[PDB]
Amino acid sequence: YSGRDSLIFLVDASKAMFESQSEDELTPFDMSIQCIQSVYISKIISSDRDLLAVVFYGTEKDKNSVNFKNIYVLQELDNPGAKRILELDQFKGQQGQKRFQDMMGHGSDYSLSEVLWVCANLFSDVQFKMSHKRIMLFTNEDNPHGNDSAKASRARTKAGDLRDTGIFLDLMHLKKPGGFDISLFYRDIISIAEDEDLRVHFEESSKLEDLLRKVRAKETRKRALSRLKLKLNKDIVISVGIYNLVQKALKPPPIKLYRETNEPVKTKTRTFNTSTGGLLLPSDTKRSQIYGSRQIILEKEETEELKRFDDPGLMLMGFKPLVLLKKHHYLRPSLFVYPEESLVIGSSTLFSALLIKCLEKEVAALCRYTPRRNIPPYFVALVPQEEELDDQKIQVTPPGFQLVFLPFADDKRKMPFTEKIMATPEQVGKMKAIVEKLRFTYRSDSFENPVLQQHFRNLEALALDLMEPEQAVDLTLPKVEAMNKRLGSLVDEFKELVYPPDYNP
Amino acid sequence: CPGESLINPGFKSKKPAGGVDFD
Amino acid sequence: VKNIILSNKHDVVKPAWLLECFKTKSFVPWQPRFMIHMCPSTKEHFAREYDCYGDSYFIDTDLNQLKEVFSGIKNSNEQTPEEMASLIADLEYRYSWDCSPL
Amino acid sequence: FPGVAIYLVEPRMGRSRRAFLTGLARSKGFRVLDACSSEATHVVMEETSAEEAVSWQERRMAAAPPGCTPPALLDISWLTESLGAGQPVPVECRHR
Amino acid sequence: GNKAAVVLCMDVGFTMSNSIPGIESPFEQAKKVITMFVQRQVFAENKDEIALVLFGTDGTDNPLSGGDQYQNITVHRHLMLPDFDLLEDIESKIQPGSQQADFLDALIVSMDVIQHETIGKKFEKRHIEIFTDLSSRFSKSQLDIIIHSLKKCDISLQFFLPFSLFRLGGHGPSFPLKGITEQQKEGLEIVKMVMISLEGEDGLDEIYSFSESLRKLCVFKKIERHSIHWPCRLTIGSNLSIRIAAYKSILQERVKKTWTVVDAKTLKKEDIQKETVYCLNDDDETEVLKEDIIQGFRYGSDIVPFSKVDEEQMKYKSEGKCFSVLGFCKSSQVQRRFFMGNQVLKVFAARDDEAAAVALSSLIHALDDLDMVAIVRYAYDKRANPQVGVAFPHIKHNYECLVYVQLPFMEDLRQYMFSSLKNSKKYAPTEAQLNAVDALIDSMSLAKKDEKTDTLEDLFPTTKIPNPRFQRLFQCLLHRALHPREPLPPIQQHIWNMLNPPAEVTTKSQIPLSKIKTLFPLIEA
DNA sequence: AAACTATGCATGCTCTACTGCTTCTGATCTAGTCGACT
DNA sequence: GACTAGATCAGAAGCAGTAGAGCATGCATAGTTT
Repeated sequence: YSGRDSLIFLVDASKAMFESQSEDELTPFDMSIQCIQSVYISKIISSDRDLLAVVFYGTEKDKNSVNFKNIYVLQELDNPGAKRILELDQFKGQQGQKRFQDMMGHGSDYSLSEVLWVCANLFSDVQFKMSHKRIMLFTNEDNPHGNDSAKASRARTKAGDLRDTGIFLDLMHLKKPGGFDISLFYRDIISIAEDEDLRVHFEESSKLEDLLRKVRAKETRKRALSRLKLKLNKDIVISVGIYNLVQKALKPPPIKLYRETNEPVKTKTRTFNTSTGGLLLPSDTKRSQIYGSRQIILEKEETEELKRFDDPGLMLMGFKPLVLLKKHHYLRPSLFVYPEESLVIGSSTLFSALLIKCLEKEVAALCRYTPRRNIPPYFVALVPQEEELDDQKIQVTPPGFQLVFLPFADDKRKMPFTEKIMATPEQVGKMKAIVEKLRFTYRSDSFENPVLQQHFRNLEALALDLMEPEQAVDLTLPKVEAMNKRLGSLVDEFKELVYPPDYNP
Repeated sequence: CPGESLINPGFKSKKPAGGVDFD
Repeated sequence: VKNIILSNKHDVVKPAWLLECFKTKSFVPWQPRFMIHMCPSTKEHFAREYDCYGDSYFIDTDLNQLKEVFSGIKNSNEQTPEEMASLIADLEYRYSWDCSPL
Repeated sequence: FPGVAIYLVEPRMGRSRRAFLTGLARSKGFRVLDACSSEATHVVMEETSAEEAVSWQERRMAAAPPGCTPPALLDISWLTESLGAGQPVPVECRHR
Repeated sequence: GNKAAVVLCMDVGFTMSNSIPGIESPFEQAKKVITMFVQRQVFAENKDEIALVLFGTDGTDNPLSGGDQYQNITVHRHLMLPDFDLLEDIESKIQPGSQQADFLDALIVSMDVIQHETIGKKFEKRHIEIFTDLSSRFSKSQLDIIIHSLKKCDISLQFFLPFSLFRLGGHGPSFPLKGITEQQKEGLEIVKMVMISLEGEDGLDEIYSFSESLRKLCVFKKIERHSIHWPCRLTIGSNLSIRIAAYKSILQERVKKTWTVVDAKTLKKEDIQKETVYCLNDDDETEVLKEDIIQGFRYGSDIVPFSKVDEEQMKYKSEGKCFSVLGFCKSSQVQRRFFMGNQVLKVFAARDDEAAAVALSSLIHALDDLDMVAIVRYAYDKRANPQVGVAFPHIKHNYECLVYVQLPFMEDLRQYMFSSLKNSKKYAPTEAQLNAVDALIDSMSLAKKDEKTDTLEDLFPTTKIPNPRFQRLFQCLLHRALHPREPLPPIQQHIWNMLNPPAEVTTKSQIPLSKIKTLFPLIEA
């Protein structure tokens, strides 16, 4: 996946879209606006490098690069921002609905071929490389050109041309009084038609709920941290890329702005002699270390040379049984090693053979790791990983090697001496009962970082000028109420068995 | 490809964090 | 605005103050009506000149000004029907308000 | 050395740097004028090209009296050398 | 605070200079070990007293010189902070002698020095290390009082010998058998009995060798200080609570001393100044005071201001120092590959607390029996960001505790898709390739199945090896200090040897590697 | 015996360099159209 | 010839992640004073 993502929102502006069947139900136009705003927010948080556009068709006024009638391009393909979100929200309310009607109009003839043509023109106007070209059609009508067949053929031809070009189109059908029949006219326009999505739809599209589900997490495309070299011998060599399947999430770095005008300010640093008052360079400086009364002076190049043992890469040392790899011997997050094949040919077969043989023998490959030049070597273990996929053939664990850092002697610390005190069988049984009561299934993505979520919510409130920032419920709390209600009298019995009455913990 | 994230093509959809759900 | 209010180091003023200043083309003194927040220095300054509510001690009050003053004070339920009626009667008697028709 | 006058170009080397250089020169016994004047004889440049130097010279001459001696265009290296040696170092081609 | 005193007894006898061809004499190995110890104790900037006593020299200088006793023993350096002078004495101005000295007499002198110099300052850890080859005549008359005084004075004793109970630190046999002498055997028996009497069947673990000591950090085993304890309360609900103390079992070690930038000529820090300035994005380069800068954040195509006070007011807040057990999950559901953080915590019961110890032991035993781990919430203090981690039991005959390791959040997981290798047809290895890989794996095995106990013994344990960067830095600093004008020396041979596997695997992995090379076509592209 | 002060440590924050990967941009080679010439 | 187009390949900016340095600050524990 190389390039950017392009999304164009097509919101129909017919009379039927501006009417609500039942009370306490937002009109389809407002629902589309909210969905667009949610998508904009999700794109801003996850990846702001993508391009989003908003185009309205069926309006009285027209604004297009070709001067097509009855089409308005509210926002051209550009990176999302708070200004576009506010502009969309301006039409959110009923007063916003009136403003949209006054400044845009509604209830005019339109051609699907025309909107597809303007969308294609917008796509062709992007100078950046687009990995995905997508269009979303928000419309509750299923038979727009029911009074004319030539327009239907023109729309079919335009949709076919867009499909051939590589444009991927979706129809976000909304609620209709009578019902939505995709099989009537839109079946031949959607890029992919599902067999299930054939019956008449009397409710909202399921995609709308997914779109409205805001996601707050940065999405990073696949990228190799380093294309290192694995050397089984001074002559045998292969190339392997290193990836970080797990990486700590940090909030975006702050930026300095000028209070008076709120503009970026450049930060610079300089070094000069207090006597000569002239600029100095790193090559005109020495590093000093004072131990007691003695002073030791070394050049910067010498200090860099201090931590130089071997060239960057991985050097094989041997194979060790997996039983000898302690679970508690953890120092840094593990990495993933996968064959590259873009540098040396024939490495993939060797990697596969090594993986299968290590899995059969249950042996991890011990190696010396030097991620970069002038970096002290470390001892790492590569444990083979078996490609694991859950139901419906979705991968959950890729095949390769898991690189785990083995702590050195210095990294280990000695604990204070303690006297063992065995627990009686009754107390162990009570604890077993408590644990069984508090049983729960764990998954890798069952918790959210409260700090990052709160920061994102605060930034959203600041940018959109919202009244207050919606408090983010944190799942990291132990919800003591439910645990107490579930345990019952087990805690009291355990305290009586273990804790003496005159303890007061 | 069921489960693909509509917002972010090429990224699998991720279920909302359910926290601790006792059995 | 809420964050600025919480940090008691600045004064929050309604836009109406600036509009009135433009209307008269002059610097108009502050009033509690225009002030959404009051810094401790400004709060002390207003305490001496102005009542805790949006009412003044020196400059008299008019119909509109008294209406705004009454708007600022929110209804409270520390009174009782019987004691409230007794207080109203005492107030009318003290200032000779027995000539009212109602 | 009251006879010799030295001036600095504020809008091309910052404010803190200019203040530090002025303080160092004053401590060294060199008089630095806060505001540009005809009495200035030496002007120090910093990270600038010849075209901008001649533009600055033209701008200065545009508001200077005739029959005078515009200060010679001189670089920061000279000032650093003079401060290090404690006395005005002779000017050579590089500074000019 | 905390302080310790160490006495290093070094043999200087003629036998110490003996060296078999192709091997380094024991004198060089002892000098290297003592130099490493002194470098660690001096460059670490720790308040520790070090004294050096040389026995076997031509001269005699010690307090016990009233009569003709304890001859050929010199107290080279008394109990004082280790300065560079000790390093110079160790390196250059110390040469082997020719007159033998009694090991027992040297131990007597060392013990007397420890007793006499332990009057001014207070020491809570007294250690004596004896470096000798056990090739000199000795008398056992004073042995009984030696043991009595060692037991009474609470003095730790360590021994270093050229051989254990060829390359330095090669993870292989040293001093091949059938070379030890009868006198060496007798001395070994005496030291073994002394160590057994002192440590009580553990003394055999305190008799190391120079080759092993160079790569085992054994010299500082009794000197290193225990880390502080983090107290907290493990709460399962709103009522149950167990007082616990957490220590940092594993944490990456980094040099604390930081390089200081100084002027090239005067070699002084005062003549260097680093200044930070801010300017607008304009050619004029307008200057702005540090107090006219506001923090802000990028929201995509625009930047929204976010004042520091506003951020502090609106930042997530939680109660500090919380250790709550969110729940219990099967150990299989938690995998090592998802482990996060840069530290591992060991949680024990509160010290001198019987009820807390019993409760923690019961919890650990229940978790072990049920094969479960505890998903818990951990926060060092108010400022520390809350973390979700996994605590699992760790039961050993010596002690039992919990091991806590941080777990990843839903935002810290990367979803990368990798092409399958099992079903791939373009990279399907042949049977011969698999056989060659199997042979290579078998030949390069680093673990041996000892049939005496039917146990796996590790021939190349990388966890016990010290970090070579610290030793390299100390060596280079010492070389620069002793020789102010000279290029830095190369990496020590023993450092390379300890970072390489035993020669047995290298020799046994030649034919398999050749078969792999000939059966696998590899070419750069 | 209790209150105040001292050191000591840990963790999160900020900056500056360093290296490696990905995407955008500027310099360099040819098809077509008009024109010049013999 | 001339030019403008078109394509096409080599260098620079941005990003991500790591290490090394210096500090905020609060939570614990050892020492001194009333």
